[PDB]
Amino acid sequence: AEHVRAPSNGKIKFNEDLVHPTRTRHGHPAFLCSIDLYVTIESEDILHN
Amino acid sequence: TATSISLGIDDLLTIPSKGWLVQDAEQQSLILEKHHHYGNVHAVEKLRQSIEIWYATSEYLRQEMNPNFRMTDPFNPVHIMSFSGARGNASQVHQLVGM
Amino acid sequence: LSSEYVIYQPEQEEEELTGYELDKRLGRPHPFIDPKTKKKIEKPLTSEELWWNWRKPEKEQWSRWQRRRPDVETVFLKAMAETGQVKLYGDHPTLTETALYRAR
Amino acid sequence: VFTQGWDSEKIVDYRINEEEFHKISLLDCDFFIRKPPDPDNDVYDFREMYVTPPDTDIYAIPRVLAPMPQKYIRCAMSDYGCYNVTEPPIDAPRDPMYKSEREVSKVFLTKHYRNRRAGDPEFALDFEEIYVIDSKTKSITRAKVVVTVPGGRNRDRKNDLLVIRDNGTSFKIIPSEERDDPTTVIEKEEWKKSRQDMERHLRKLRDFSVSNWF
Amino acid sequence: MLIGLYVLTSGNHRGICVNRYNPCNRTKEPFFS
Repeated sequence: AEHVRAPSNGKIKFNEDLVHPTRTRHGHPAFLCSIDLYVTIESEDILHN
Repeated sequence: TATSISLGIDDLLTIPSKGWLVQDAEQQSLILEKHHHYGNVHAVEKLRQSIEIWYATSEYLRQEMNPNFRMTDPFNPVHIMSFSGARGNASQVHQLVGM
Repeated sequence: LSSEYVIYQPEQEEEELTGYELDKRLGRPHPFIDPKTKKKIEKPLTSEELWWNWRKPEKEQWSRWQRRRPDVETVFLKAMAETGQVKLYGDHPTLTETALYRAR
Repeated sequence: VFTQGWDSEKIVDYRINEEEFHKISLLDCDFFIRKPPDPDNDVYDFREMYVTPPDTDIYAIPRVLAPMPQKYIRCAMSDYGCYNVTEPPIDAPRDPMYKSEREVSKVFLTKHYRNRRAGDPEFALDFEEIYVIDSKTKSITRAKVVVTVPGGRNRDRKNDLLVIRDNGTSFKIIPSEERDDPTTVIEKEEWKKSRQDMERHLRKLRDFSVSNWF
Repeated sequence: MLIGLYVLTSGNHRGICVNRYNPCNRTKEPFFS
């Protein structure tokens, strides 16, 4: 229901070791998190998690 | 009577970013429809994605409508009529100015 | 004799030497992001490397939203950028500039 | 009787006569500083101080975080808070529609110049010695004043203006000629907050970092 | 009636929308008794 959106333009950096491979209902490739993770958005000036 | 509020054609304002959301939504819909013909996805998935990639897009627009009005054009006649509770509802306003 | 709780600073002067900070404090036309500070992001994954969903098509597709929507704000921004009333980043006003002009 | 004890925050195992103290009521606390006899009751003595919850008899030693005066000093009190108007429920034919409370949070004690009386023909105030009384931390400290005015000590202390900002934490002494009218500072703060909010709203658009703020 | 009351009690702009430059560099209506 709730869709997390990107705060600003940049690169998404996260550690792929804690996330396990999956297949979305919509058929796209994806990653499932069973634990808390912190993604970083390398933007021009600031970051976001 | 002294203020004489009125609603116009140009007075109806759309969220700055609509051409981007609709464009990326239709681009994703095209990519899906291509792949469907190649066998990478099945119809149920196509059916589902279509409904969702559209519902999410629309809601971003509706939720974003109020901030735009309060931040950019505070005294917009449609915003005055909606926020005051006189006439209209958020749902009605969305249909007029969003999607 | 003066304790630490009392500080004497006669004729204290604080100003911004660089032009960007001065224009930001006063409110004059200035870019949102400091070009000095701006640093290029390292190359991201190429289109080929992305999963299919995110890959960009090789041929530029058609759309009814490819053309920008004409508004009064763009015309007024161009008219006031001429004659030197405001300064815009580039020759064409962008959407954020129009949204800001809608307020001011 | 003059009595001083350890700095531990607990009861003193007795009660004090409040007639010989100053009762400065706060939001969640109340302080008692001893008052020597005087024509005008403004002489304090920071050697004995007690803290107590509002309307209680459980006295205790407060938290002292600054060197306190060990001599009779003449000061003036000034409260620092914000009114809290609430809408109470109406269950009566003439129930009050609103309720007003002062809700003081800090109390400033400004020592007079040379311990002079208010009736003196040449009266002044010493802003370099100000003692704040916090109500949330039960602490009484000193004010880190920043004296920025040409003249030094030779300048007469009759043209001064203490400006307090940042929730009673910033003190600056400036001459009364370069003061700011209330509308000026109101507009300054409103403009700063509005610009911060506007930059936040716009930061979430893709056309950022290529735009200009006109 | 609600529209009239809202226009009455709405006020006006207060920050960047009423002043162009920062007021830190430089009077209102007279004090009405």
